[PDB]
Amino acid sequence: YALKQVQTFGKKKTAIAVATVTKAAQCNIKVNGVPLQQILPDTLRAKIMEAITVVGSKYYSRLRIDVAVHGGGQVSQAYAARQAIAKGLIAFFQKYHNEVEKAALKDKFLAYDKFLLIADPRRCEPKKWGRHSARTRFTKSYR
Amino acid sequence: GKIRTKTVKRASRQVVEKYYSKLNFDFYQNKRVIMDVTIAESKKLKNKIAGYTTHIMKRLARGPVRGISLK
Amino acid sequence: GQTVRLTITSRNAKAVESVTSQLLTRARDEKVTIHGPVRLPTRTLKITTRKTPCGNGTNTWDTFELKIYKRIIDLHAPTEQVKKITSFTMESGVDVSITILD
Amino acid sequence: AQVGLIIKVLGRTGSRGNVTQVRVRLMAEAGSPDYNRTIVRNVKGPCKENDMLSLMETEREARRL
Amino acid sequence: SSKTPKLFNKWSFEGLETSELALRDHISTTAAYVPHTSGRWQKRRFYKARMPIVERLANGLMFKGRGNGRKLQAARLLKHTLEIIHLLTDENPLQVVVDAVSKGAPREDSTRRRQAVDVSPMRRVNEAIYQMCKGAREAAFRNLKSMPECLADEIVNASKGSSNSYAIKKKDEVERVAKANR
Amino acid sequence: GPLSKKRMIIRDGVFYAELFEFLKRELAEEGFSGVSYHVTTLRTEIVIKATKTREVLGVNGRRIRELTACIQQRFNYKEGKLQLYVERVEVRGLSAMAQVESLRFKLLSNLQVRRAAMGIIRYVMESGAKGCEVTVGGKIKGQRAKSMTFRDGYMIKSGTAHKSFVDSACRHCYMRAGCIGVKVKIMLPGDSTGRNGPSEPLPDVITVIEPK
Amino acid sequence: MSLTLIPDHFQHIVRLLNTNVEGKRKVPFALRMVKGVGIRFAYLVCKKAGIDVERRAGTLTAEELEKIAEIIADPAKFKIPDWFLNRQRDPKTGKTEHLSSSMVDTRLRDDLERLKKMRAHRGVRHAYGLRVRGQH
Amino acid sequence: ALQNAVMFDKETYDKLRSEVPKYKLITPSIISDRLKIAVSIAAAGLKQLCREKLIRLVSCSSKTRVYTRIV
Amino acid sequence: NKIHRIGKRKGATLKDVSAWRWIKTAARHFKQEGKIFVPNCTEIMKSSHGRERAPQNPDWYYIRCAAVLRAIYLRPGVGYGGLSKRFGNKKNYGSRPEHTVTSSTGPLHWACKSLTKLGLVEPGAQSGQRLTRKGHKFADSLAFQVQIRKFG
RNA sequence: AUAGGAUAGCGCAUUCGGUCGAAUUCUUCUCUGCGGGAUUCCUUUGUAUUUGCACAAGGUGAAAUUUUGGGCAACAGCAGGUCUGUGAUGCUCCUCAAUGUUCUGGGCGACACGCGCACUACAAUGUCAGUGAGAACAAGAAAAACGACUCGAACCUACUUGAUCAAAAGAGUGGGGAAACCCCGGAAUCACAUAGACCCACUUGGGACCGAGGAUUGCAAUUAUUGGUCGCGCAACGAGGAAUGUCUCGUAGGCGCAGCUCAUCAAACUGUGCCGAUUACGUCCCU
Ligand SMILES: [K+]
Ligand SMILES: [K+]
Ligand SMILES: [Mg+2]
Ligand SMILES: [Mg+2]
Ligand SMILES: [Mg+2]
Ligand SMILES: [Mg+2]
Ligand SMILES: [Mg+2]
Ligand SMILES: [Mg+2]
Ligand SMILES: [Mg+2]
Ligand SMILES: [Mg+2]
Ligand SMILES: [Mg+2]
Ligand code: NA
Ligand code: NA
Repeated sequence: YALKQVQTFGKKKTAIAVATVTKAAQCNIKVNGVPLQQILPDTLRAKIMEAITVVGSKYYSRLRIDVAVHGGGQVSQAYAARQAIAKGLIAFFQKYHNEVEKAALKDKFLAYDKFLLIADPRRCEPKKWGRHSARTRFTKSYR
Repeated sequence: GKIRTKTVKRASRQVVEKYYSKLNFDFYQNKRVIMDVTIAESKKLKNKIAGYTTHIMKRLARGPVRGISLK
Repeated sequence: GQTVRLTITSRNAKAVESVTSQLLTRARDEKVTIHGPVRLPTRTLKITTRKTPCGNGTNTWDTFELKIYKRIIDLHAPTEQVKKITSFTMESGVDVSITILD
Repeated sequence: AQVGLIIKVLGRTGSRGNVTQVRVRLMAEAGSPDYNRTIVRNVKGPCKENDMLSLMETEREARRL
Repeated sequence: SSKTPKLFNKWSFEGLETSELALRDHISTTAAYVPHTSGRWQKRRFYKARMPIVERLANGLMFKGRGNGRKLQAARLLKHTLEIIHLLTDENPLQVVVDAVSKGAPREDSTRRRQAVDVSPMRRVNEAIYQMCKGAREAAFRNLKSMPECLADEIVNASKGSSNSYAIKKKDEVERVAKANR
Repeated sequence: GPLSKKRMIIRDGVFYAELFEFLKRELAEEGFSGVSYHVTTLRTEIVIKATKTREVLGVNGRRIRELTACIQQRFNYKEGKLQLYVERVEVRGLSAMAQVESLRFKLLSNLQVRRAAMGIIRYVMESGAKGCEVTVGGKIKGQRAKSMTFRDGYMIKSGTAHKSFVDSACRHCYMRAGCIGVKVKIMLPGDSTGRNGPSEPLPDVITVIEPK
Repeated sequence: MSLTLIPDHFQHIVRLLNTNVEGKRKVPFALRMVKGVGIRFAYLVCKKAGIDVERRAGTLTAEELEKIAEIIADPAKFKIPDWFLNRQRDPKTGKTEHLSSSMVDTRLRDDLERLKKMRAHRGVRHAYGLRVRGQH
Repeated sequence: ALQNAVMFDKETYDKLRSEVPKYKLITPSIISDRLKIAVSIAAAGLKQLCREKLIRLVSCSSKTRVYTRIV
Repeated sequence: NKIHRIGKRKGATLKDVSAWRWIKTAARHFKQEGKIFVPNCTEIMKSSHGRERAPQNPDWYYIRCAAVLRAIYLRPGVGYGGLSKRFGNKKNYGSRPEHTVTSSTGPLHWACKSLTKLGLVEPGAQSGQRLTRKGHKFADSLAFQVQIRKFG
């Protein structure tokens, strides 16, 4: 019938995760083509699972979500992926549901963790000359 | 610290004197008004002037202000 | 159908934008099909060197940067028409290259 | 281990400023001899108003300096 | 369908309260699934007191050069430690950890001669985590016991007030010295 | 192949830097004030800015054709592929390169440093500059070297805006005792025309438009 | 980790190629205690002898020790390639061989004496107790 | 210092079969320090007991194994 | 149950199961069938010169063949150099700092040749290696068997 | 499952960047020239308050105080450094068996030792062996010369062979002037319920020293140029006295990668991204 598709994104450091949310026959969420229960380590699996458990799986009833994450490392990608999933649910309800249930979902997401919907603005601080890093100066000797 | 420099304060006083009728207590409308009656290569200064201009407007409602004539 | 690509390259941002806008306006005057202009990624040539001529003092460095701005405009027009569009005075430091896409 | 509530922070005493001086209201039961008794104490570590302390000895009072 | 988070999907945060009245506002019992949160907890002065207590334990497990920045590793060590704590005590590991934190730091300290001062609740939580992690790290250095075993034994002994705990032994010595500096 | 764009830009910059150095040394006594080149398919057109355009050209353009021969032979330009033009600077007193050459010429003629430096400042400030700052250093009086600066009007030193509003140039003077350095800075008057002045308002100047 | 009861013939030290080999270790890491045999060579020796590397030394019988010594003495006989041996081309004899036990020390002393007799630079550096590679 | 055997004998293996069960907490390090055996042959054997379901596996990992007695 | 299909899901494909579990099941299948060609050099060579010791697993070549088979499934057109970046490690240089070194392309060349002999992979048109139709069927069928917990 | 836990799904089931398919539709992600956006803006039964200038918490918000990090940075100076950057330069020295210039060979690297910086470690928050998932800054080839007749080759890299048997190699076939090839840039810190080996020992820690083989760069490798292989490991080192360096958030620390020097060679520097804390958010005790 109608497609009923929504595309969102989430960011964490240099990682960019793009989630495509589609009405389908059954719920099916994959990150880079990998099912949720096949994501390792279990610590990062639980972090991505937070986008579903804090609102309940009832709102992901018939949603097929495909998340493509590029850039960053394993932890940064996991945070970008969970944010993309959470924003994908909110944008789907924004487009195909009324405001009361969308606001309820958004309030629950923000109550649990701010960065489920709002990207973390932190980035690597540039290195400066005369320093080994952003702030670590060269060792000074006197005698 | 957020001390307004004399350049910001002087421009704010000039704006208030010349365009008192066009200003109110809202920063955003005052910022829009100032961007039309001011030439300045810095948007940071114009934002600061708008902030101090609406501050002077609040003070003027609460009695007189030194440095403002409104003759 | 012949597709011709115009590549505008310079290290001055204002000059490359002025040339691109002039080419775009002239191309629309001859009502030819336009694809773009595409703002390709700008490359920064970076050279970092010591400030002192000798080796004395705190090891301070100068980071010199050169930015290159490139634009591509694809035209569906004959070579005679694309020559007419190109036929105008460009700013100094702007390189415009004409190539026929395969 | 009497529990006391910090009602105000007087200032950062000491040469290095690590120790801070606060006014502590004892959190005693109603009708207790220590009910609403306030003393001045020196506190190590980050402390804020409305924090709670575990006083080992309530007789000692910190110098006002 | 949303349910309360359980740490590693096994341990419940329901009814998790510290016995100490002074430390009630500085030990966080907020429910979480794993001790991993990319939060900016050091932005404000007392913001880290709202960080979940288990995550603060994990942050204390990545200390030396070989340990710095290994937070998934610390989470794995905590996952094993909580299982060992549960077996040792037949109790909720979260409650045992909270009890250990509530007793791992001295209530009174001596500072610069030296004179006795009281310790703020924030420092008490900070020192208890720091001392327990330090004691476990030194106990497991050149020992057959694994790190989860040493950390579990430290936390169990601290939760009971036992003198076998490194943190309690440090606490008793500091409070004794502070008493003599009154 | 065909060199990459990075290599082409580097090559064009190196060509300009060498061209500027050659003309700076060749036209030192003609008030050389700058050079710009425009490249087409037909030819490369180079425009030289100088104060004394008559001496840059010569009789029937003998000097300008000699300079063309120099550039053509060094850079292997073909016949008819290179052209030189000479244009005068509208205001000489607003050009730091022209004034620093004038100061060097006056110093080489045994003129006192105070006299020559103040003469430059008076000429520059008469030209409409917001400010002028010339400095002369090295063996001015005797064996010991000292630096003396002469300034008038406005001058901005910090930020990045002084790269646009301030025109600078430094030359070496070869005297009997040794080497003397002369540096001239001119605070260009912000003029709505871009020839002499950045045409932008000063970065920290705020103007309130008078109501109708 | 074998879950095997300790044999009645278990030896805490096994003598192999005039070397006291610790029987507490796994076979490949007990063979590396023989001079001339490393971790890589010992794994090859155990492979050619049919002994799995999960056994503990000291459980090796006399027959297994003899087979190990035969392989170490003449690795090329048991199809170990030449590129895997110590002396691929002896500078005096010209034959590819593998040195083990006291032969490593003896051949090293002969190499130093040979370089010293020529008065070559590397030999003279050895004579003065100095680093012979680049170093400083 | 410590002398941990790298192979079981009759006595240690029998103690492994009988007394290592009915331990509230079971770990190869704990068994190694009680039976005076190497941790490698303690981690093995504990696996054998778990295979025969004389003990239960509580927390499993690539490096860390935690067991407990069967109720 | 543990192996019951989740609602409307039926069958299985690669990337739907544990990568290691699929690789070990494929390696067991390769060893059990016995038709795969194993070079004699695998008994003495190391996987890469960046490694310090021998691969320490008697069936390491079968595991490597399964791993490269899965890698070719994921990225069609890969070559020996592309596979070398996958199986590289960090080399210990002693007192010098460590650096990343790609794996030796010898074993990767052997592994692809063994798979080509089995008919699972073929030289992709315009460079690289690719999975045959038989190879794709083999990977998916084994993925389903892993999900059913059949193994070998 | 060899013993197999926990972890979402319960009108249309998923997958295939070689399926080296074909067409419509688009900009969510990417690229970017000019803009917008944040300023003490709003609030306070706060502080301080004649006022004013302001401050502190909390809102709003991507961002809440010089947003964050840099660049620039006055006037006076220093007998600071550079005559080893220049066809910058005064005086002076040498100037035809030369202090000019070139060529050959040595040296700048020498080692009882002292000192500053860095790298690697002392191990089980580990070492090996395997497998998984996975970045960002960046670099890449040549002439008024050589061959053909404007083009080719130099530089980088992919694929394949070498390969019916080690690495490192060696060879072909393409591609790339660099958002086009490399490249879907498979970095390793990391992860693994891998049912893997080791088990507290100078030990499978450490990898310094040294021996033989072979390859490569170069006109030339001896004083090992640099990789690769097998040996040596029995060389100390089991956490380091007095003293002392740097650092407040994507920071310290840890981890690599690129550029740069470069025919060959990084424990250096200049950048880049990845994993990511403890503590304080105070004072004038020391400097
Ligand atoms: K001064
Ligand atoms: K070696
Ligand atoms: Mg200024
Ligand atoms: Mg400034
Ligand atoms: Mg790998
Ligand atoms: Mg190491
Ligand atoms: Mg090393
Ligand atoms: Mg390192
Ligand atoms: Mg030297
Ligand atoms: Mg080692
Ligand atoms: Mg250097
Ligand atoms: Na340990
Ligand atoms: Na001189």
